[PDB]
Amino acid sequence: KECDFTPMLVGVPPQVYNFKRLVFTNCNYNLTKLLSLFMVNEFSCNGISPDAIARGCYSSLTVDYFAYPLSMRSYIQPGSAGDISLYNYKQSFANPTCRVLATAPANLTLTKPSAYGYFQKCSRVSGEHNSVETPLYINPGEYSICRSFSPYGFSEDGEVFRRQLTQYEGGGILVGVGAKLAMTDKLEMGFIISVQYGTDTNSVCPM
Amino acid sequence: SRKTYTLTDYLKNTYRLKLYSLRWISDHEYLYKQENNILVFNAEYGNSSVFLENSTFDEFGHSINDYSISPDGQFILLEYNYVKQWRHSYTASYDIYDLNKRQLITEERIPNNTQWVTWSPVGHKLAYVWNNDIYVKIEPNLPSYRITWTGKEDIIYNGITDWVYEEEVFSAYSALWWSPNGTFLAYAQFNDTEVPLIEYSFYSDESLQYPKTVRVPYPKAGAVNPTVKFFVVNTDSLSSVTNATSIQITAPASMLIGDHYLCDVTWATQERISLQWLRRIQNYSVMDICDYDESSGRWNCLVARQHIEMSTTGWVGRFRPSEPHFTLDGNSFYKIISNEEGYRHICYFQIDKKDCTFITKGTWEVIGIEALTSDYLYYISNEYKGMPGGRNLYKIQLSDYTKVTCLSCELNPERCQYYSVSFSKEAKYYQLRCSGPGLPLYTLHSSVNDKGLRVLEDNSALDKMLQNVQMPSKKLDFIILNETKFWYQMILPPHFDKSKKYPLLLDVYAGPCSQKADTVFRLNWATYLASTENIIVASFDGRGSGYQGDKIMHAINRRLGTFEVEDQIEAARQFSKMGFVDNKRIAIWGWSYGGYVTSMVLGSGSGVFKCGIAVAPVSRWEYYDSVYTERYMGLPTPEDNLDHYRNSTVMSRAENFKQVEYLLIHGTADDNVHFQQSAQISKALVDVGVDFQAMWYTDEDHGIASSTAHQHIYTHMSHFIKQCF
Amino acid sequence: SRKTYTLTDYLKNTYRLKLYSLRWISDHEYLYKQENNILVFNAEYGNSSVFLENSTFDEFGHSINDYSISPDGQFILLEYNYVKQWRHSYTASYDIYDLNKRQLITEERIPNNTQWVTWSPVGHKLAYVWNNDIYVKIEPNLPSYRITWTGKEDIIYNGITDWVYEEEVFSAYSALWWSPNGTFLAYAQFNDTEVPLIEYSFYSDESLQYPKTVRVPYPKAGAVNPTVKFFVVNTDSLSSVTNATSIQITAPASMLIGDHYLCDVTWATQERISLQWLRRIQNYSVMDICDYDESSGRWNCLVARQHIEMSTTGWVGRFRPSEPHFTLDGNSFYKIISNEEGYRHICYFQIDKKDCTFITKGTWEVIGIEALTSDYLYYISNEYKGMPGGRNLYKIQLSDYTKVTCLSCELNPERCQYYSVSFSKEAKYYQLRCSGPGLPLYTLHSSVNDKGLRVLEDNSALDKMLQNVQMPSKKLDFIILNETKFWYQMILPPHFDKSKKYPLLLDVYAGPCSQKADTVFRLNWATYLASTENIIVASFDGRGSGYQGDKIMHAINRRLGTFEVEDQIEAARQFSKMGFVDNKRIAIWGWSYGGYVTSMVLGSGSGVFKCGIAVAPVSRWEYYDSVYTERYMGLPTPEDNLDHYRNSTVMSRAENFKQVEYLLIHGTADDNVHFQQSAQISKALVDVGVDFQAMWYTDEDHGIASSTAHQHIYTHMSHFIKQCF
Ligand SMILES: *[C@@H]1O[C@H](CO)[C@@H](O[C@@H]2O[C@H](CO)[C@@H](O[C@@H]3O[C@H](CO)[C@@H](O)[C@H](O[C@H]4O[C@H](CO)[C@@H](O)[C@H](O)[C@@H]4O[C@H]4O[C@H](CO)[C@@H](O)[C@H](O)[C@@H]4O)[C@@H]3O)[C@H](O)[C@H]2NC(C)=O)[C@H](O)[C@H]1NC(C)=O
Ligand SMILES: *[C@@H]1O[C@H](CO[C@@H]2O[C@@H](C)[C@@H](O)[C@@H](O)[C@@H]2O)[C@@H](O[C@@H]2O[C@H](CO)[C@@H](O)[C@H](O)[C@H]2NC(C)=O)[C@H](O)[C@H]1NC(C)=O
Ligand SMILES: *[C@@H]1O[C@H](CO)[C@@H](O[C@@H]2O[C@H](CO)[C@@H](O)[C@H](O)[C@H]2NC(C)=O)[C@H](O)[C@H]1NC(C)=O
Ligand SMILES: *[C@@H]1O[C@H](CO)[C@@H](O[C@@H]2O[C@H](CO)[C@@H](O)[C@H](O)[C@H]2NC(C)=O)[C@H](O)[C@H]1NC(C)=O
Ligand SMILES: *[C@@H]1O[C@H](CO)[C@@H](O[C@@H]2O[C@H](CO)[C@@H](O)[C@H](O)[C@H]2NC(C)=O)[C@H](O)[C@H]1NC(C)=O
Ligand SMILES: *[C@@H]1O[C@H](CO)[C@@H](O[C@@H]2O[C@H](CO)[C@@H](O)[C@H](O)[C@H]2NC(C)=O)[C@H](O)[C@H]1NC(C)=O
Ligand SMILES: *[C@@H]1O[C@H](CO)[C@@H](O)[C@H](O)[C@H]1NC(C)=O
Ligand SMILES: *[C@@H]1O[C@H](CO)[C@@H](O)[C@H](O)[C@H]1NC(C)=O
Ligand SMILES: *[C@@H]1O[C@H](CO)[C@@H](O)[C@H](O)[C@H]1NC(C)=O
Ligand SMILES: *[C@@H]1O[C@H](CO)[C@@H](O)[C@H](O)[C@H]1NC(C)=O
Ligand SMILES: *[C@@H]1O[C@H](CO)[C@@H](O)[C@H](O)[C@H]1NC(C)=O
Ligand SMILES: *[C@@H]1O[C@H](CO)[C@@H](O)[C@H](O)[C@H]1NC(C)=O
Ligand SMILES: *[C@@H]1O[C@H](CO)[C@@H](O)[C@H](O)[C@H]1NC(C)=O
Ligand SMILES: *[C@@H]1O[C@H](CO)[C@@H](O)[C@H](O)[C@H]1NC(C)=O
Ligand SMILES: *[C@@H]1O[C@H](CO)[C@@H](O)[C@H](O)[C@H]1NC(C)=O
Ligand SMILES: *[C@@H]1O[C@H](CO)[C@@H](O)[C@H](O)[C@H]1NC(C)=O
Repeated sequence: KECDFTPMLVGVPPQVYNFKRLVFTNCNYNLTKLLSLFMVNEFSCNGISPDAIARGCYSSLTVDYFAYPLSMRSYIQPGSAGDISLYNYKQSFANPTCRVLATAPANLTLTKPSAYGYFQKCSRVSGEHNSVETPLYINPGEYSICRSFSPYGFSEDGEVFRRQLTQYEGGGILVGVGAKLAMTDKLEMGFIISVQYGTDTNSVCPM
Repeated sequence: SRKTYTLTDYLKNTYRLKLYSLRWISDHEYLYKQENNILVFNAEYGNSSVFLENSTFDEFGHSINDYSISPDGQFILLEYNYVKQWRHSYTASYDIYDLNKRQLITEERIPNNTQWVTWSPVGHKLAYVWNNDIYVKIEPNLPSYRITWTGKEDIIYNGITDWVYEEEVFSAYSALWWSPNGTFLAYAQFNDTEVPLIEYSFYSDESLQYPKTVRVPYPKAGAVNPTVKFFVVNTDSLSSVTNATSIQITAPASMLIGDHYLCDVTWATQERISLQWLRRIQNYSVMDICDYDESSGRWNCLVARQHIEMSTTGWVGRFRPSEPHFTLDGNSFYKIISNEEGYRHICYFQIDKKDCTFITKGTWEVIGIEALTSDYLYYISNEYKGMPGGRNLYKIQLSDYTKVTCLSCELNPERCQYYSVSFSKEAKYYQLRCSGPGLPLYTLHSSVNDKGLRVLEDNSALDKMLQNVQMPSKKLDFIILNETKFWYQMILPPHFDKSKKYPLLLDVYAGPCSQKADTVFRLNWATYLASTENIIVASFDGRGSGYQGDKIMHAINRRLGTFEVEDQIEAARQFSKMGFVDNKRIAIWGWSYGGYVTSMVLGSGSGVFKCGIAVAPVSRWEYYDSVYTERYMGLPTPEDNLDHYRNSTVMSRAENFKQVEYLLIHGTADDNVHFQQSAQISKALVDVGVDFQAMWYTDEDHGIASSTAHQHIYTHMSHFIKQCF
Repeated sequence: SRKTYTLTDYLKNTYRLKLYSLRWISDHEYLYKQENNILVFNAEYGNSSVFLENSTFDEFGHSINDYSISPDGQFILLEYNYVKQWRHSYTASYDIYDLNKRQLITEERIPNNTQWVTWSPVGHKLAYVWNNDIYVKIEPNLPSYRITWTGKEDIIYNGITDWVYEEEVFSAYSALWWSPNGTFLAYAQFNDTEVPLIEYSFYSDESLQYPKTVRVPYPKAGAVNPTVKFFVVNTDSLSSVTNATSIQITAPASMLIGDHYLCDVTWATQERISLQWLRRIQNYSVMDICDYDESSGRWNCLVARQHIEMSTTGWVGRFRPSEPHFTLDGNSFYKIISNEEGYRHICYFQIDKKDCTFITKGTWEVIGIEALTSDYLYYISNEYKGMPGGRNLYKIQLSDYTKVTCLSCELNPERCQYYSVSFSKEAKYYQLRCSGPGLPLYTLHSSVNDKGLRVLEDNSALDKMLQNVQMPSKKLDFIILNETKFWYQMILPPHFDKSKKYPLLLDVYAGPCSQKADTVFRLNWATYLASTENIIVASFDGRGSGYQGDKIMHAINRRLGTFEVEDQIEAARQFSKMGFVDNKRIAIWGWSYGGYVTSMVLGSGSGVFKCGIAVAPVSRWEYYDSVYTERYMGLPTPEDNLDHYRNSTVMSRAENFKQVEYLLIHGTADDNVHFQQSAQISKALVDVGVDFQAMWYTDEDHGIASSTAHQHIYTHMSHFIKQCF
């Protein structure tokens, strides 16, 4: 037990498409201190009550985190058609989960990155004269193929990248374009917590 | 005897052609300038009124170069302090005069050294470019708003084009496009960070002690080209507290894998735009249609709404892909496209389907589309009598495509076989302009029933003057080579007799998609030679000439300097056998590309020609710009067409110049065809030991258009021709 | 009937003049090169021996351009990889070969791209300049020492000269001076931080896609000039542990108030040096003599040793102040200065006193001082027969000045009248060179009793060939204007007749202190014109010419372009009064300064001349360098001679060119007289409307000395004269 949430608040946060996943199993958690530590702009839970998930035993508790600007709030919603959901990150509704959008009070051990970023487009080109142009869409709870290049950020808005695909991947030429937004006064973060729990296997319990 | 056309008449402009220039401002009114006064005419009756008197002009205190009037008719824009930069570029100062309350606005003035200014299609908005940045004024008396902040000299351009785009792609200096009702504004941006520079010297008057060096970003064949971006902005949400927001539209994925250009921008409706893209290898093009989303504020471009244009025999388009003509609802459009037989006609597209449907067919080409109405469509072609040099106006019914009517065929069968049109706002009235075999004629017509209203100009004054002056005649005919017809023209001296013998001079351009045999009336240097010196001047259109089919136009693909050169030589042999040409006196001269062909003809060693003149020639295709050269030749690399780059130079034929006489003329400050090209020809000829003549002009551009230099160059060439004959 | 001197003979060099070049290596022996073998000759008996054989040259592996031999005779210096720059500058690679052990040194080699290299007067020391820094090698095997650490490209020069000093002051590229016995080394440093730059384009080979610009520090009239410093170093105290020390010698107080130059450096004894300084206003000069202090290791220059030279009617010297010739002990020297009547003679000075005593007088000038011994002085004058074009050798006894002897007056009166000499180490033997009216002759003599030893060259081979060729003749005479005698020369066609009429061509240079009428035998373009085309070629010396007195020479002070132009016109009128000159056919041509005079003569409006040619002319005096122009014209500033700068412009006379024919030639890469000057002439003629002919040569310097360009220009000029006549 005694699972640590320290890596969530240690080091430079990652980008939206390069989200890091932490899985908790057979441990005691304190969600109240984490929520109280950050100034919660929005707290929503689907399929479970906010207090029930705070004081409820579970089997597996998985949290994925990323850096997300506060202005672009409307794009991360259960129903949306923006570039965030199509290529960068799509939420999964297989199990009940909670979405938390908060800001760091800047008094902690967090290093502000250069700027936010996300992918405008990501597609594949093939055919007789390179004219087929099949777009690629990310499945929920997965990774984007365009993430291999530009792991940390973009130097300037409108960067264009090209790479040659292999036979196993599918063939053709992959092309992608990214965007950039200026940094706000204080760090802004987004947290997604989802649980896959069984009645007889509730190893994880609140502390 | 009677007098003849002389060289002094051509140089001093003794005989003048009168014009009638008008600007449509409504569906039934236009503007005209008489004695420095602006007048308003009604097309229905011919009434006249005074819009602005010349006393107001003199009160300003400056010389006014040009004027512009807002669509609502409340403000007028004045321009002064004109300084020219390139063919389509300049810099000037501006002021705004209010017509309703009759005074000059003195608050929030447009800055000096402004690069481009334009009105909105509806209302009285303004947008101008200064220091490579875009500004917008909602009202003339209010402060401006700033849209771009990245402009920097010779690197970043916002709202204006660089050298290569201005000369070869857009043929304009502007890069701002307004929405149909003024809500949006679209612009393009270029960097030239990695493009090399060309340097030449400027001397600038006697008082200057050290010459100046001019550096211009100029991409040559195989070098690095600029990059382009596209943005759209909303002018109804501008505010002083916050900076503006611009939304970018990205090129399709089939274009991002390599180099590409932007070649056309057009608005379909209030919330729809269309863009065209072209690859660096100019035989593949894509057209995109993009819409506006109110929920997100972005612009969405759909894959199912893309159209592809390809060519297997050559390049796409005549010089560039053509422009669409959308209907009112924006769900369909018309365009000019080559068919299966190689002739250009009109498709009818649906924005969701891939296929065309051709509404015209035959062994002739459609030149352009003029106006579109809910019932009829208007265009210009050369179908009449099978003459590629003619132009006429036609009308086609959209319900049934079998009904085609000609509107200018039988207006006056003689004196007029070349036409142009200018329509009103709603296509209710139009003006026909004739530059046919006879003197120019201007007429006004209606569209409801196609009846001629009145005659605007007939050049009756010039007819009386020319009645007592001997003038040449013109002949247009054809010859047959390999079961194919080729057209030529001849300027003939007065009192022409077939028994006698005359010297012959051949005027050559022979560029791709060019025409030198037509029915246009001109007064130029060729008129002098025939009238006074009794010389026949002829022009010939061979392989590579346009307006006849893709079979003839595309014959010179990836082979420049091979077929068009031999065609000119064979034409001279055919002319010699007619009977009225002296074999011992034949000459040739040309301009720009014509200088390149003239030099190659002289160095062939045929022995048909005696003397020749080349002015501002092209020497090697690696010294010329990338967009023009790579369209017909490709890249200069061992894997793609490098052998023919080396075999098509003028400097490899220097030994054959010992049999002819040669004259070389070039301008020092030429920015289009640099002085380097003529410098290399001189060095090669000196190395082999050939005697020739040369002449340089200081601080002169490609055109050599200054009054003093214009008279000097044509006097010098006249002496050379007379001595040769 | 027989053959004549043709243009092909001049261009292909069919008839050759053969020379005799020797290098004195001791008091008794000299070196010579024959069949690529170096031979040592004994002057007393004529015996010879082989010093280096050609087989060794074959095994080196490169092409050797030049060689140098150390004074002791132990090492030889080889030069290859020659690249030319400016007139006296170049870059090469060097190797050292040891004669004693007969092998090549391969340790501590001289680096590539070396700018200068020299031997010491005694021993085998070396000093070379690499990357604008000075290095010294005591032995060829041992490594080198670095003297200067402040060299930079186009900014700071050590041991070498910049443009103005190389072309107008020193006429050399070197700025290093060795002590008489090899103990000290002196050098100068130039600083070009604020000097402006001249830029012109270079096109190079056909493969170069983009032309390159050349930037050179070049001061025009009234601009900022470089600064100079002087240093002396001691080479016997060099150590590798510590850096070397340099001692600076400062200019006198009378020159530090403003700008100044450095004119001459000469060594008097082992521990004494002399320097000469000149003001920017070139009519005041000061000479300083400096000594070495053993107690302090510093150089002291005291006031009582200074000498002052000034002029009230013009500038100091002919081009620069002359150099002194010191005695063995170093307490007195001889120098050439102008006397009260205005003629240059030799005066004898003491280092302490201020006055000096003249030793020669008369109405003639002394050209130079050749040798000085303990009992005699040798000099060259033009006293004989009162002909300014002659040259002869004289000697004077130091004890009694009345005893003067001529050594070359009567050796061969009819054949030889122009002489030059070359002396040995201690002046025991000397060689006489006679260009002469007739064929060149070379002889060797002994100075003990003035006895002629033998004949080295007589040009007997050329004489036999020329007996079968018809050759012109030369005539020298004078005319009188304002009771003053002015000399002229004429080249006459074969079988000359006084009754017949011949066309006349005038060759002009007319520069300050120039001579065109002399007694030298030449084979050039003028020989072709007289022998084949039967054209008289004449030259005239008028006001401003040299070697006749200060009254004639200084007549054009501050008034350039006035008196020499009028003199040429008056001479042509005098020639026309003679019976054998045709009035209708008279022409003129020139080069450089001659082109300037030709242009002003054609534009004078006299009506005497018909056609003219100008090659690389000067148009405005503000476009030329400061040292040459300010010497005769002053500053271009309102309080000092600005009006005459404006009145002496060629462009101000463009209107008068309508009455004459004109041909203009200039090279694009010209570095002395820039292409800007000819470009401005053509622009002025176009503005008024004059018809003329022009020609440019790509990548050619002032001389146009390329083999292909040399042949082209003279063929072009020949055709122009034939049609004019
Ligand atoms: C007109 O054209 C010119 C030239 O084409 C444009 O100027 C170029 O601008 C781009 C900007 O993207 C620039 O590319 C960057 O140059 C930096 C110089 O140091 C590089 O460091 C940088 O590499 C990093 O960024 C990439 C993109 O983010 C990463 O993929 C890459 O791995 C590098 O990653 C670094 O940075 C990340 C943080 O992002 C960090 O975490 C990593 O550890 C690592 O340190 C880019 O290569 C070009 O160099 C410019 N070209 C020049 C100067 O010649 C110009 O912008 C154009 N005009 C306009 C208006 O834009
Ligand atoms: C509007 O923008 C300008 C320019 O800022 C640059 O361009 C923007 C589009 C954005 O990309 C910025 O990140 C860029 O830096 C602002 O002017 C700058 O203001 C800052 C802060 O006062 C100053 O340090 C800079 O020097 C300014 N730059 C210039 C060229 O003057 C301006 O402040 C913005 N306006 C508002 C209301 O924020
Ligand atoms: C055009 O000519 C007619 C002369 O008959 C005039 O136009 C009249 O304008 C008034 C004002 O709008 C209308 O009420 C009349 O009906 C118009 N007349 C006709 C016949 O249509 C007027 O003199 C001229 N107008 C202009 C602008 O030139
Ligand atoms: C556009 O032009 C290019 C260049 O000529 C064409 O590319 C060639 O295509 C043929 C047909 O497959 C190949 O055999 C050649 O090897 C290609 N050349 C190169 C350099 O790759 C291209 O096919 C043209 N486009 C169209 C639609 O015809
Ligand atoms: C040329 O020949 C003369 C005489 O034959 C040489 O002079 C003699 O040189 C030898 C040795 O060098 C001496 O021993 C004699 O005393 C010299 N005699 C005279 C009369 O001088 C001379 O050295 C030879 N020079 C060359 C270069 O071969
Ligand atoms: C001779 O002088 C040069 C330059 O005046 C000395 O080189 C400098 O040495 C210092 C100390 O190591 C460095 O910081 C400088 O960067 C050097 N300058 C250059 C241009 O190299 C050199 O050390 C001196 N020689 C001796 C023996 O002291
Ligand atoms: C000004 O306009 C009046 C009115 O038509 C006209 O008579 C006069 O000639 C014009 N003058 C000029 C200089 O345009
Ligand atoms: C343009 O220049 C003139 C003259 O210097 C000046 O009076 C005027 O104010 C300038 N225009 C603006 C908008 O500042
Ligand atoms: C102009 O077009 C926009 C875009 O649809 C529309 O909202 C607006 O009502 C139109 N009219 C005006 C006056 O702006
Ligand atoms: C006609 O065909 C012949 C046969 O190859 C060819 O040499 C000639 O150039 C052709 N001429 C034209 C005008 O096509
Ligand atoms: C080399 O020197 C020998 C010595 O007399 C001479 O015979 C031969 O001609 C020389 N070789 C050349 C190529 O001059
Ligand atoms: C000069 O250049 C050549 C060519 O690379 C080289 O072999 C030689 O060593 C160089 N000389 C010196 C002294 O380094
Ligand atoms: C060279 O001259 C200096 C100056 O007097 C003297 O000290 C030195 O000994 C001389 N060298 C020789 C080899 O005589
Ligand atoms: C050259 O002159 C500049 C100023 O003209 C000066 O700063 C610089 O120090 C000088 N060079 C040397 C080596 O002193
Ligand atoms: C010549 O030198 C004298 C004495 O230094 C001086 O006064 C005079 O101004 C100089 N000449 C000119 C033209 O300045
Ligand atoms: C001779 O004197 C007259 C008048 O003094 C003058 O015009 C002319 O130029 C003089 N000629 C010469 C050669 O000095």
